[PDB]
Amino acid sequence: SMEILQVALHKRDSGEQLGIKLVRRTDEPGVFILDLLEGGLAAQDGRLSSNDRVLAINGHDLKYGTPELAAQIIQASGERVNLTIARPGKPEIEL
Repeated sequence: SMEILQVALHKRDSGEQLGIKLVRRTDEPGVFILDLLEGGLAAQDGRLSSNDRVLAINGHDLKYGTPELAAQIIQASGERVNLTIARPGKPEIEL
């Protein structure tokens, strides 16, 4: 199963970073969160997580996107950055 959620972050100036490390994978399409940077906007917000898939930013489709396309969108954004995410899998497993 997967959870779909929306997260809105607000830049205090046009050059502020979100504090996210985005990666591609060779074995599946998409853009994924690897980790959040210490003290950044995303970490402060507390909703985004490692292994989340970024489906869209501000209505711009990223399903088959790249980290560089995400960077372009974010760097050119307005103050509000809305991310639509997919979060797969079980959070706890006994094995």
